[PDB]
Amino acid sequence: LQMWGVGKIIEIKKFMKRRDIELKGLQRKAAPFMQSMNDVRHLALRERNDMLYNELLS
Amino acid sequence: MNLPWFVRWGTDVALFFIPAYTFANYPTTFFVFAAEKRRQRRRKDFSDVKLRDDAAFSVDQVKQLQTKLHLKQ
Amino acid sequence: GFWIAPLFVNILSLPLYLVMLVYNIVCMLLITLVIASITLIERKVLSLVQRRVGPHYVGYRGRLQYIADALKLFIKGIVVPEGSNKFWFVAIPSAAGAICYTFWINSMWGPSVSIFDLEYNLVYATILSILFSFCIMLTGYFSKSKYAFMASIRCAILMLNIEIFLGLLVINLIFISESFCFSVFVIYQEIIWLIFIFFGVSGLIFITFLLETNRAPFDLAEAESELVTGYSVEYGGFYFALYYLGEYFHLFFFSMVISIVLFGGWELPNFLYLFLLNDFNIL
Amino acid sequence: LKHSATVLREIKKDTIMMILFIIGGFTYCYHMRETRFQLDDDFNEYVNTNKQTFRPIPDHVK
Amino acid sequence: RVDYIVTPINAVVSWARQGSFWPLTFGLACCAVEMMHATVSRYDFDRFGVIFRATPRQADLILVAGTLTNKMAPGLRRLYEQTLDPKWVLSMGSCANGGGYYHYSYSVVRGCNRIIPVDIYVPGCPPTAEALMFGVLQLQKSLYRQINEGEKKYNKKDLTY
Amino acid sequence: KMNTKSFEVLIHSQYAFDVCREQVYNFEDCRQTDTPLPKDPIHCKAQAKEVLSCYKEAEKMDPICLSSFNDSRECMFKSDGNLYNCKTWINQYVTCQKNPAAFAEFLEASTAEQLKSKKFDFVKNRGHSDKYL
Amino acid sequence: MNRSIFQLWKPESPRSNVNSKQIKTMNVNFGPQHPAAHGVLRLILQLNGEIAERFDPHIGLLHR
Amino acid sequence: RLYGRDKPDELDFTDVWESSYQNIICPEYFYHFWFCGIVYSFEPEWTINYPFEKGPLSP
Amino acid sequence: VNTAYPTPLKTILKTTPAFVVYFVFGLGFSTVIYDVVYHPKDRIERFYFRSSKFERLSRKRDEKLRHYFKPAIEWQPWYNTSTNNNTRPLLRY
Amino acid sequence: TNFGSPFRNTDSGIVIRDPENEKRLKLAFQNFWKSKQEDKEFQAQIKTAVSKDTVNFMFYASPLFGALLGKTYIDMFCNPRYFYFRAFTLSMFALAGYCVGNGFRNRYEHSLYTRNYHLFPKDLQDALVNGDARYCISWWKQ
Amino acid sequence: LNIDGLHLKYNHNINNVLYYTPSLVLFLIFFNIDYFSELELFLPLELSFIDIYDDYYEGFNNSIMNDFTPLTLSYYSINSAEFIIIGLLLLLGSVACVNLYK
Amino acid sequence: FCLLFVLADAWGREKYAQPYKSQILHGRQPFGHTFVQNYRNQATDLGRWNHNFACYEKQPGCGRDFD
Amino acid sequence: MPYFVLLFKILIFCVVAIATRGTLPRYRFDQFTQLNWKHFIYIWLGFLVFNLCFVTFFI
Amino acid sequence: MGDAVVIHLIQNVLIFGIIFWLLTWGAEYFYTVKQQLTKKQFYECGFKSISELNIQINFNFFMLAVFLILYDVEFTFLFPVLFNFSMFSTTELFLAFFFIFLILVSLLYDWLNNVLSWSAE
Ligand SMILES: CCCCCCCCCCCCCCCCCC(=O)OC[C@H](COP(=O)([O-])OCC(O)COP(=O)([O-])OC[C@@H](COC(=O)CCCCCCCCCCCCCCCCC)OC(=O)CCCCCCCCCCCCCCCCC)OC(=O)CCCCCCCCCCCCCCCCC
Ligand SMILES: CCCCCCCCCCCCCCCCCC(=O)OC[C@H](COP(=O)([O-])OCC(O)COP(=O)([O-])OC[C@@H](COC(=O)CCCCCCCCCCCCCCCCC)OC(=O)CCCCCCCCCCCCCCCCC)OC(=O)CCCCCCCCCCCCCCCCC
Ligand SMILES: CCCCCCCCCCCCCCCCCC(=O)OC[C@H](COP(=O)([O-])OCC(O)COP(=O)([O-])OC[C@@H](COC(=O)CCCCCCCCCCCCCCCCC)OC(=O)CCCCCCCCCCCCCCCCC)OC(=O)CCCCCCCCCCCCCCCCC
Ligand SMILES: CCCCCCCCCCCCCCCCCC(=O)OC[C@H](COP(=O)([O-])OCC[N+](C)(C)C)OC(=O)CCCCCCCCCCCCCCCCC
Ligand SMILES: CCCCCCCCCCCCCCCCCC(=O)OC[C@H](COP(=O)([O-])OCC[N+](C)(C)C)OC(=O)CCCCCCCCCCCCCCCCC
Ligand SMILES: CCCCCCCCCCCCCCCCCC(=O)OC[C@H](COP(=O)([O-])OCC[N+](C)(C)C)OC(=O)CCCCCCCCCCCCCCCCC
Ligand SMILES: CCCCCCCCCCCCCCCCCC(=O)OC[C@H](COP(=O)([O-])OCC[N+](C)(C)C)OC(=O)CCCCCCCCCCCCCCCCC
Ligand SMILES: CCCCCCCCCCCCCCCC(=O)OC[C@H](COP(=O)(O)O)OC(=O)CCCCCCCCCCCCCCC
Ligand code: SF4
Repeated sequence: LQMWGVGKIIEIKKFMKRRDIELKGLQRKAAPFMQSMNDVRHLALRERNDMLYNELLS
Repeated sequence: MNLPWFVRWGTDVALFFIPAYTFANYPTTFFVFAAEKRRQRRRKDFSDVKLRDDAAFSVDQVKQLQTKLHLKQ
Repeated sequence: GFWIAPLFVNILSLPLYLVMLVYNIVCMLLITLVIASITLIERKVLSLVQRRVGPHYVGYRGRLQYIADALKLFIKGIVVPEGSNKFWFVAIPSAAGAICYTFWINSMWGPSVSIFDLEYNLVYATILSILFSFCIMLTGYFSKSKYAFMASIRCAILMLNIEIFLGLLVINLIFISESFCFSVFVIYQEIIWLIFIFFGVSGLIFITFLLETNRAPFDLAEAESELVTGYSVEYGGFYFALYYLGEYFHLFFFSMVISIVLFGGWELPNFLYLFLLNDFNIL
Repeated sequence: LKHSATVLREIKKDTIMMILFIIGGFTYCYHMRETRFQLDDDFNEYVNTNKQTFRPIPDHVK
Repeated sequence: RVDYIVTPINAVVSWARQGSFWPLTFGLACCAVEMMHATVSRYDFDRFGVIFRATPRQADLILVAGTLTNKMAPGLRRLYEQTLDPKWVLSMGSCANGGGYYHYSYSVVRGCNRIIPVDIYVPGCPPTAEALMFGVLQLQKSLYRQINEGEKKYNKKDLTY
Repeated sequence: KMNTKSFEVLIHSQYAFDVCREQVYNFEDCRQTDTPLPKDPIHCKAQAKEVLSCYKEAEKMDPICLSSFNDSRECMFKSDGNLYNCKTWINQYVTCQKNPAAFAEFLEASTAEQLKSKKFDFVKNRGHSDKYL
Repeated sequence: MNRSIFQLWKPESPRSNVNSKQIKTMNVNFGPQHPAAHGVLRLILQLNGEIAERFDPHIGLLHR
Repeated sequence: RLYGRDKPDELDFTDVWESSYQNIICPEYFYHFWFCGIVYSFEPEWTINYPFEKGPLSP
Repeated sequence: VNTAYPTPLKTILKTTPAFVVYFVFGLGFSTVIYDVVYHPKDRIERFYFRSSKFERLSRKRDEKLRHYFKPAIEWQPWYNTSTNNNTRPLLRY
Repeated sequence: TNFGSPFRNTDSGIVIRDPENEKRLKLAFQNFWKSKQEDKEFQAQIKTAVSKDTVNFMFYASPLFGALLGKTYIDMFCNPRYFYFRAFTLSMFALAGYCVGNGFRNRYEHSLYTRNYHLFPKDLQDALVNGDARYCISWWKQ
Repeated sequence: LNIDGLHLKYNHNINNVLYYTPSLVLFLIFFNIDYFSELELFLPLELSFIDIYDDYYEGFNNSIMNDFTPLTLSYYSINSAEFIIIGLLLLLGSVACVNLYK
Repeated sequence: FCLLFVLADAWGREKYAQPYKSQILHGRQPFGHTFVQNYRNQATDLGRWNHNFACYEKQPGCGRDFD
Repeated sequence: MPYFVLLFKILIFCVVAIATRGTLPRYRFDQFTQLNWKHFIYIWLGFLVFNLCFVTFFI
Repeated sequence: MGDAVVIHLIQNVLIFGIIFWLLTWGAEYFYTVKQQLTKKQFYECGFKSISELNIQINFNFFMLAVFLILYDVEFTFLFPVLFNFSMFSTTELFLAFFFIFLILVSLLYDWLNNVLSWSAE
């Protein structure tokens, strides 16, 4: 029973991993756009900080 | 006129189970209608969304198709 | 209104804290009622085992026995021994009651149906159990009864054993779930309950359950024959009611823990139709 | 604890059946692992059906 | 007036303390066995909500069940004084009541009422299990009624003063 | 940057990934690095802007897609962002977006059960061996 | 299994601190009002680690 | 072993199996739990309702 | 025709009302917890740690944008309170 | 079912019971197989983990082997005087054999519809992956 | 040991005034190892922006689900030598404890 | 005995395909592990690192994209 | 809802605990401690090792 | 582990205990406590306790606590490998088995020396 139950749990884990492959694929499809938005916001904040630093230190 | 003991015991079991089962299935008692209304409000509209210019079907045509098919009931 | 609104920013939030307090009070009252019903169930089950009616006249057919005993425990007067430390004698049961009524936070009633989003449920359970054992030991020490002090030492020994026993059980369990959260066990137990893997150590699981619940054969701290009453030999009224409530709270919540981690939790026993079931459905 | 002939025969048959049961269980576990391998192969084929494009790393990475 | 609230709360308190009536696990002589017989299934005590507690601190009733000796009288007095209030005392058996078979002895106290205030007496030697059950139930009824035995007088408005 | 919420952005991206593929490839190539540590966004700003403009263009949908988009939104709300559990509804939305003309016949060939309100409650219906990942 | 005699017994030597009661033993009044005791036994028990060492029973609580 | 503290000259694997069954799989919590809790609870209660019924007496 | 219950079942049924009361109280407690955690979110939100890294990022992106990005990008020297009762850093140091 | 369909999380979120849709999807795939039955080139490239003959033999043999094992077990350890427990254990062994055989058959079906996924048209692939048969209207006569 | 709680009758004032107060004063005056760490509220929180940055590519490439990853990478991959040393140390310590008991 | 059995089975699993060989003998660890383990490892010599897919060039199926 | 079945199981286990308390005797602290630290710790560790070996075999 | 909700719940639990405090105080109205000689003295089964506050016990099982201190840490060291056993490799597997074997050998040595049982002193 111990051996068979461990085998069954490994089967469940591997099925979960099989579905995780497709979930990762969907996440990859969605990744570039969110990354672009995050980068644009990050660069906007960096530009504001650069302007402030230049004005204060010049 | 008499009834079987198991029939009476099943009656008692049903008396316990039907109310408990219903209460468990509907934890938000009497607010299920409010939940439905909130879901309807969350559902977006054509004005809320932005549509393509070269739409195959216009908004009126889509509404008529949905009415004909009885999409939501 | 423009110049008056700032004055009420912090004043309009107090009702929210009051609502939070009210909800917590309701939850605590409901769990107290559950534990009272558990005590009545215990008396009735022991009555069945011993072939006796049990509580039958406190309320029609003994429906309000737990209410009666709780009210009586409230009513009973209390006196602190002169030789005992007045501050600690009352401080210890207060802390024990606070810890016992904090127990219920570490409970799950669904995939994510928990009052708080706690991840280390097992860590919380271990810490709370250690705190309650601390309270029991301090109770025995500050009540200078020799029997109470021996009960506290027995509680210490029980805690020492529980450490390793429950730690090893948790180590074996986390090896599958890979988390301390109760939810992660049920997803694996959907097909087969985790008790099947541990069927060989089912006796040890039963031992762990009884030892953590402080039930026989592990009722050493409260042994009523070896010791007069145990750690509560000099406590009466609601001071002793608090210890009883804490013991029953621990019993109920560790029963829940065992059910979730080894018996599928909220999953029906689908293993009874395993042979007839199909593992996939492809159209 | 002397044993009679019938009890000894029962004990011997119990031991033999236990050995056979253990061997059969191990064989079935081996078969179950092989089945898991087959399922993994099938699902890999299904997933890779449409994921056939490999993009080389840009030359500027180095 | 407070009576409006006190009287219903008095009734609730009496009901609760009647329903939960825990005696002390203390037996001295053959009367102990009769107490055990009442506790056991044939005449279940639990039906009437009486459960025995080992420590006096958690006891409501003092069952003086058995003979009391001069060598033990101080112990009985100490136990009675250490039992948390409110409490009642039930003497069981001839020996506990008035010295019983050993009233003419040099060691036995001629009655537990000399050392303790006895609320109720249950005659017998030994009292039957049903006799002890009757005594306990009568004590419970008297206990329930003790809260308000019509002491305070009613004024023209029927409110006690 | 979009004035759009996260889950709706994911739903839209599941379709936009096929319309702005060249922009996505350009952005990916620009951000490629020899180590897992991310590259400075200042170098990829231009590709990111191009990708976002194409995403703005793609976010538009035909009105016939509104029901599919709403049910996908409801699914992604009841499930806390689990794309796999709601891929069927997202897949329907992608199908409606691609060649919306055929979605009329798609809806016409609908059963009585499918022509019903879609309510999601994952606590009541966990599913089969859901790892939530 | 190895020997444990030295761990199992502790004798007392004349005027020796190590071979002596280095602890204040627990002198408990087992009974008379004790659930285990039948009710009229006043046993003075000398416990040392919850192990009985010395018994002084008083049984006159039921002399009649 | 029945007659005294001594042990048999030649121990057999039957003792090994018995000890393994007793220790690895503690049968108390199952054997006794079933036999008492589940079975003895099926007997009618022996209680006599004193207020409304009286126990047997003799002249 | 005495169609009475079997003796074992009749004996067992004595303790049933206690089970019914326990179920009433337990359902009350569970429903109260469910409603308390359901009303604020309008759903039973999955635990944050029961989610993938990408899912966590997508879930918390909107909260980060509404709470930190907008104040950061609309910051002015005179917006900060002089009492130093400002919002704490997202990663407190 | 233990795992449900491998393509999607079955009964996740909303539970859908559409026997009409299931029948339409089954009919569509049956028509597809029938239409491409004659194509020898297509039949050549069909692959499966376990042969159809092997899975059929296992399906029809596992319950028999289980019943034989149960018969041996009852003969060796069960008292012939009684019959209730002997029948119960024999049926349990037969059900275990049937479980093994049914698992063989179901895994063959899983392999058939997974390894050959690339051979289906786009509409049939979508219909298989999703629970809806609306992707393959043409195949089920509409 | 020390069940009653009675402790040595000790007066800390003498040593406090003779050695400890002045030595502590000197140590506090001349002791600061923190080089340039800055308190919160040193600058407005609106100037800090990195915490908002998110790496979605790394997020979808990351499969970890527990916070024990650094601990395992340390005890079982990198610092496994010290892990084994700790194990041997605990074994030898158990032996030493047994010998001290004897 | 269990250790010996599993080790023997692991060494016998070489018959199976590469992905199904024993993980005792073959390593399958996250990208964070593998990068640091094989960064400048000439013994393995995996090659350049795919940033957006978190794998080396020579690892099987490193960059797997749709369509 | 899941808590319905969970409450059923909790009640079952509470009844099991109550029945066990009514059936079984009480251990000694020294006896149980010796049993634990001499037998049950080894049993737990051996079971853990067996689980590790089986997981390695299946993975 | 939680958030500030846990501290607020601790405060709420204290407020809840105030309710039981109020009930206990109100119960004072339904009984009177007389002053008696032995009413507020230590209970020793119906007789005066000879000793109070000199209640020293014998800690002759201290080796069990000594070994618990070590074995708690030994078990704690195993958590990361158990959590991430899906990432196990040859080195990690060898180290885990090595550590478990060390624990077993320490337990075996303790059993051999017979320090897991009560002693005379
Ligand atoms: C302004 C709003 C207005 C709204 C509309 C108006 C109001 C509508 C309210 C409707 C509900 C009110 C309550 C109805 C109770 C009916 C009781 C009855 O039938 O009388 C007989 C019954 C006789 O009991 P008894 O005299 O003690 O038994 C005699 C002997 O013991 C001999 O025993 P026996 O042979 O008689 O067998 C006993 C048992 C035999 O039956 C069974 O055995 C089956 C039940 C036990 C299952 C056990 C499962 C676990 C198994 C464990 C293992 C096996 C067991 C053995 C183990 C040990 C083995 C050794 O049979 C029963 O008693 C069944 C009665 C079930 C009543 C509970 C129904 C609700 C429960 C779920 C919660 C509902 C929440 C509200 C939902 C609202 C929406 C619908 O009357 C009672 O005394 C009640 C006993 C049960 C406790 C009920 C406590 C209720 C407390 C108040 C709740 C208020 C909140 C909910 C309502 C809120 C408003 C909606
Ligand atoms: C006499 C002279 C006159 C005196 C007058 C005194 C003053 C009167 C009031 C004056 C002021 C009025 C102002 C009105 C306007 C402003 C209103 C406002 O601000 O709210 C807006 C505010 C937000 O506006 P919204 O978003 O539009 O609201 C829509 C919903 O929130 C949307 O909901 P959702 O869809 O999100 O679903 C979630 C919702 C849905 O959940 C529900 O509320 C539905 C019901 C849940 C289950 C309840 C089960 C109760 C029974 C369990 C079993 C108990 C057994 C033990 C006790 C014995 C029972 C016989 O639940 C929640 O949101 C969490 C609330 C949890 C409430 C706590 C549990 C309630 C029971 C407490 C029991 C206490 C212990 C027992 C005491 C026993 C005493 C003998 O609304 C709320 O937050 C609603 C809170 C409702 C709380 C529950 C109220 C009672 C419900 C009926 C059950 C009553 C049971 C009584 C038992 C008695 C036994 C003797
Ligand atoms: C996926 C994982 C699954 C789990 C894995 C677990 C693995 C564990 C492995 C390690 C352990 C292995 C153990 C092996 C054991 C066998 C070893 C062996 O072969 O040794 C030979 C050994 C030597 O025996 P022998 O010397 O040959 O003598 C034969 C015996 O004298 C016997 O003489 P006999 O044969 O003439 O009489 C015995 C017979 C007597 O049988 C009968 O009388 C017929 C049944 C009477 C039922 C009575 C209750 C009816 C209730 C109706 C209620 C209606 C209510 C209506 C109103 C409702 C209102 C709501 O009893 C039975 O055989 C009962 C079997 C039928 C049970 C009921 C059907 C269950 C179906 C389960 C689903 C299956 C679906 C397929 C897929 C399954 C997938 C797992 O055999 C035995 O010792 C036999 C022992 C039989 C004991 C039967 C106990 C039955 C259960 C009693 C429950 C009582 C409950 C009371 C109430 C409690 C309330 C709290
Ligand atoms: C946390 C609580 C505990 C959980 C434990 C895990 C579940 C284990 C379930 C039982 C599996 C079998 C274990 C071994 C049993 C060995 C019994 C035995 O000794 O038989 C011979 C015994 C006696 O034979 P013996 O030879 O061993 O001893 C007798 C000695 N002579 C011969 C001299 C007389 O015979 C029996 O009566 C056995 C009856 C066993 C019935 C067990 C019922 C258990 C019911 C409660 C289990 C928990 C249910 C939880 C449900 C939860 C649902 C959500
Ligand atoms: C809460 C406690 C519950 C305890 C219940 C105790 C009740 C009393 C005992 C009833 C036993 C009834 C007989 C069958 C029990 C289930 C056996 C099992 O695990 O098979 C599932 C397994 C199912 O495994 P599977 O999941 O691989 O099934 C096929 C899987 N697919 C679909 C993917 C192909 O059954 C079999 O496959 C047949 C046996 C295969 C060989 C290996 C079996 C190892 C375990 C055997 C234990 C046998 C114990 C009983 C011995 C005989 C007693 C008469
Ligand atoms: C009227 C006089 C008042 C006198 C002063 C009052 C003194 C109160 C002393 C106790 C409370 C201290 C509160 C301040 C510290 C808060 C720490 C913190 O940040 O945690 C939240 C943090 C929340 O952090 P986070 O992870 O949510 O991140 C927050 C993110 N930002 C910054 C954006 C908001 O908690 C945690 O992260 C983990 C949960 C910890 C739960 C701890 C539970 C046990 C607590 C026991 C306290 C017992 C106190 C009483 C007894 C002991 C004697 C004091
Ligand atoms: C969210 C749900 C909330 C539910 C809360 C439910 C809890 C209800 C608690 C009720 C407590 C009642 C206490 C009664 C005290 C008076 C009686 C008494 O003790 O008698 C002994 C003594 C009097 O003893 P006596 O000498 O008169 O003797 C009485 C005996 N006979 C009759 C024989 C003479 O009490 C007094 O001293 C009385 C006078 C002073 C007290 C006056 C009342 C003060 C009320 C304070 C209320 C505080 C509310 C706080 C709210 C906020 C809490 C966070
Ligand atoms: C973890 C809880 C669940 C249990 C899981 C582990 C089960 C281990 C036993 C599996 C079956 C072994 C079958 C052996 C058949 C055989 O050779 O059998 C040969 C003989 C047969 O004797 P009989 O003639 O009496 O049948 O038996 C033996 O030699 C007994 C071997 C010991 C078995 C004791 C129980 C296992 C204890 C743990 C293993 C360590 C054993 C050390 C012995 C010195
Ligand atoms: S009254 Fe009679 S029965 Fe009771 S103790 Fe005295 S002699 Fe014994």
